Amino acid sequence: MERYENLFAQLNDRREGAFVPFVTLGDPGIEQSLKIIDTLIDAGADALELGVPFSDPLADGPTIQNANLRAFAAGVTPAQCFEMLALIREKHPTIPIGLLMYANLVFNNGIDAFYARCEQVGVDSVLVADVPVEESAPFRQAALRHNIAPIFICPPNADDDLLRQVASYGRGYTYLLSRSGVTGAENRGALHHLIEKLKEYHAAPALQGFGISSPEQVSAAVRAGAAGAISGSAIVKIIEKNLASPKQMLAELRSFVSAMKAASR
Amino acid sequence: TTLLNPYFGEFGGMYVPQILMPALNQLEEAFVSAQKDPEFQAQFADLLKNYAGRPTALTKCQNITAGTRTTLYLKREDLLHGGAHKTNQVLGQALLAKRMGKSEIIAETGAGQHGVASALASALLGLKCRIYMGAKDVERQSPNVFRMRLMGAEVIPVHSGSATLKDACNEALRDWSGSYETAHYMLGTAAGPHPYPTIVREFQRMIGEETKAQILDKEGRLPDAVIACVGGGSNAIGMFADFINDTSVGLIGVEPGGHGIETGEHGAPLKHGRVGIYFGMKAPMMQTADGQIEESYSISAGLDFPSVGPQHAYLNSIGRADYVSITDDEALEAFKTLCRHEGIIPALESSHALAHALKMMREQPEKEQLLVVNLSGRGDKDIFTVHDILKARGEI
Ligand SMILES: O=C(NCCOP(=O)(O)O)c1ccc(OC(F)(F)F)cc1
Ligand SMILES: O=C(NCCOP(=O)(O)O)c1ccc(OC(F)(F)F)cc1
Ligand SMILES: *Cc1c(COP(=O)(O)O)cnc(C)c1O
Ligand SMILES: [Cl-]
Ligand SMILES: [Cl-]
Ligand code: NA
Ligand code: NA
Repeated sequence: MERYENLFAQLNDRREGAFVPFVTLGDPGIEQSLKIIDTLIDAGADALELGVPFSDPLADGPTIQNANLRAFAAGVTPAQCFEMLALIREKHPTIPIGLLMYANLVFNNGIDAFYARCEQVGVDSVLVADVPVEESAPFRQAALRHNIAPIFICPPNADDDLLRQVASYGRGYTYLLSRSGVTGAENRGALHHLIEKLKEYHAAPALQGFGISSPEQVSAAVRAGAAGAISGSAIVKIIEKNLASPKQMLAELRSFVSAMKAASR
Repeated sequence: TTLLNPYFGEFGGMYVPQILMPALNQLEEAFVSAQKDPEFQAQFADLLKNYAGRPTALTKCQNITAGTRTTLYLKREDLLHGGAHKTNQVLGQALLAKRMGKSEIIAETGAGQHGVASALASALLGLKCRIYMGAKDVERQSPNVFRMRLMGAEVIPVHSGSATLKDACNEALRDWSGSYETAHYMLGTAAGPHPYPTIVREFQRMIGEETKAQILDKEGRLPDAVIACVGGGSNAIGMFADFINDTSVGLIGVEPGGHGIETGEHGAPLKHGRVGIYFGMKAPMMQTADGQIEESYSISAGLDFPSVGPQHAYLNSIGRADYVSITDDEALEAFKTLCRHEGIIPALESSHALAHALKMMREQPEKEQLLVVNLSGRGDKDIFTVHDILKARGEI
């Protein structure tokens, strides 16, 4: 399967950028997360980035910290997350699905076994937040052996050696980091040098993330040469604000994704 | 690409988000530079001597061993300024931060001890110190919090996750990932991502260096074994390091057994956890079957950390060091025994090391053995803890 490649070719044929929401699997519960995810797709999400609840999400600001706690309050486990992933893929055969993982959940029962499970449920990519490219060899080898794209962060500081490693080692897409710090829509981020060198080094198409919360940020990212944008905290805040109002949550979620998706043309 | 080996066998590494690798690489380069710089070494040695009080005494404990063939010495890190060994390495890291042009210090703390050590070093060297503490730990360590604030440090309660040490750790790393251009993260033990296990060992290794010199002067030979408690690993690797190549010298690390290993309420990941990747490192840790990071337990808050430094896991794997555990009740008895028979109030952390030495003596009282226990701290801070337990069980 080549879902990212098929998606990017189709988007390029439409002169269109990708819009890719992030949510935490099982936030605020399994059944309502499945509904959340179907609504994001129905509103125009091009791909999905999905987090598996972890006890210590050290790359995440308060918004997604709280999403993990909500998922844990519902008893969500990695095993339940993989059951959800299988159902999501069964409903939606072509949308690329990427996981955002912390290393211990991948390493826990064996690196190879984790990526085999991803392949079996139909996952397309894995970004391990706390595995830098310097430590990535066993992860990206297991990923590729199971037809999973390993995703790597390209930070703002990236020197030429990092650019070459990210270009050579990543597949699916390059996660182009807008700024330093952790996730959060309360801290907005910033390049034409990174996007150009990544293209020069035949890197996977670049998606910009961290702090993408407004539709004009999506258009700016595409205009700068990125293939699209990822938005996390901004989506999860809609979940947070409407916990008591399930149906209102789905409606606000649908409106925001549709607004974001429209901006990628 | 690194200057030094980030691994100890399979253990260690640099498992941090990509955005933090430049800060770790910068720190490694500064450390390697500093280690070659006689002016840095002279400054560090001067602080250790004239501010912290090094060398610390090596005390022979005659009353405790009477009637046995054990000779027991205590290395007196309890006499170090601040009352614990942590002061050694925070002074070195504070000097590194200045070498790098950093004017701010970030530190994490559970029991408060590292927070106080970071605060005093920062006050002396004119650094602006902020300390992350899990909210549960803030509540039960109000004396250490007040010491930190008296020394001008900003103490920031952490309410996320389980509101304890690992959650303070996360928050320190989150802050450093955005602030490392001006702030140094002064990690508090011989664990975390490279280069910290290496830096903290090298900035604690004077414990063993002095111990070797002192025991040779007093006894004319090396110890049969040196024994140290292990929470994260810094006082133990500080005592062990200069003895690693003396293969006749046993290295014994003591993890907290809490209410007993079989209860699951303990702090002994090295011998009773499972290797995981977190805290920036591949190391044994307490974790669920799913891989969620678990909570440890010990009567002694300073040992209450659910992983261990990677060099200890390595030294264990090759058989160079042996690791054991000591329960709350065993540590409490060692605490009482030292007070009554030597007039020294030991930290409840250190009491775990003393308790194992007392076991080594009592189990084989006719075995000739020359032992050194690293007395990593004094136990003034623990007298209320010991008072309340003794009253609850009907001894007081
Ligand atoms: O995609 C992510 N978050 C959602 C989008 O960010 P935001 O909109 O700011 O919440 C995301 C990606 C990577 C990550 O860890 C690290 F950078 F280290 F790999 C953490 C979060
Ligand atoms: O144990 C730690 N600090 C000890 C604090 O000492 P105390 O004040 O006595 O609780 C400790 C702190 C940080 C760490 O790694 C990382 F930064 F990645 F999280 C690992 C262990
Ligand atoms: C913090 C502390 C310890 C445990 O930390 P290590 O890094 O394992 O040495 C032990 N003793 C005292 C007195 C402490 O303050
Ligand atoms: Cl698995
Ligand atoms: Cl290795
Ligand atoms: Na420990
Ligand atoms: Na604990």
